[PDB]
Amino acid sequence: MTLELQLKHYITNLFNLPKDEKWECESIEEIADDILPDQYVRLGALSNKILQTYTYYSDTLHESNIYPFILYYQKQLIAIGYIDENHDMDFLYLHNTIMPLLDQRYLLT
Amino acid sequence: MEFFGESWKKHLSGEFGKPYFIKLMGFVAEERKHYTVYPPPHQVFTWTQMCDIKDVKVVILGQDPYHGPNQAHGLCFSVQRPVPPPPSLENIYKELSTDIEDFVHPGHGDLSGWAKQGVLLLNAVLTVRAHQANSHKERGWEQFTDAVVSWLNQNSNGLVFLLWGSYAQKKGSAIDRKRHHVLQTAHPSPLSVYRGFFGCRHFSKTNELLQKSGKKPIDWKELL
Ligand SMILES: [Mg+2]
Ligand SMILES: [Mg+2]
Repeated sequence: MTLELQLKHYITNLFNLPKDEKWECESIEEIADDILPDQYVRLGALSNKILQTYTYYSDTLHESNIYPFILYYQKQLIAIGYIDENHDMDFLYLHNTIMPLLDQRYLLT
Repeated sequence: MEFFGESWKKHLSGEFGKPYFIKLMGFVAEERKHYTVYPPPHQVFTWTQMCDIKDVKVVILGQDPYHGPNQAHGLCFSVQRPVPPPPSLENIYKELSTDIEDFVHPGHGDLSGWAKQGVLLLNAVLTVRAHQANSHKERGWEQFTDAVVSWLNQNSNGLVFLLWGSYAQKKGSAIDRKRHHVLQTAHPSPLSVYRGFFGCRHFSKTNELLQKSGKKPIDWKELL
């Protein structure tokens, strides 16, 4: 079962969404500085690195203002998380290109 | 070049014969044997068909096309109905509805009505494998759309370029700011939108700069 699909399952549980609603993806390159909380972006680490970003959406995600995302550096997994109604990023995973800083991937089962 | 507007064909056909372009084409042709590729062939160049190359007044540089079924159709930030607008486009609609009097969310994400008016919606990469974001990155499209940007830089005056995100910003970092308007801010993606995009007022600024430049403004509402 793909990561994508596990994050969907967790998000549909956490937020009471439709289990089978089709999710789409938006994929955007951006420097990490423009994308990650201050405390996670540091020189020699993420700062000034281009990330590949995936942001998931559907009708009910739109309606709830929930935007799950997965972040990559090259092909290295950098983050799994969601943005919420208030625009707080919440993370189930975050890795700074050196080591994990946050690991709660176990919630994805 | 099939499905490629003739007014554009006229001025850009110098590329079709360069080795990178011939390779690019062969790549995408091979790709279409093994994979569904978006946009389907007739829509790879929708941006050359919605308006004449001389009617172009506003340029918005995008990245790659949306990579699911019935999404991309040849215009950056645009999806075909009934597919929901992407989160970037939802934020563009938000800024609009504060920026532009009586702008209503049009309930869809087809930006064809902007295109027809001479808003050029130009992705940097013009194809993608279905379900694989970035899969046609760095195979020639970037040079092709760089050329489109250069042709525009050199063959027009007073365009308004909207550069959202550092990527589009590097792509536009050679536009002559003496002859062209360049407005820059964060990418409207939910991930970066609060770093400049909300409150950029680019749609009204463009309209003021177009009016100022002796040209007719964009009807941003001519979606609905
Ligand atoms: Mg948080
Ligand atoms: Mg891309």
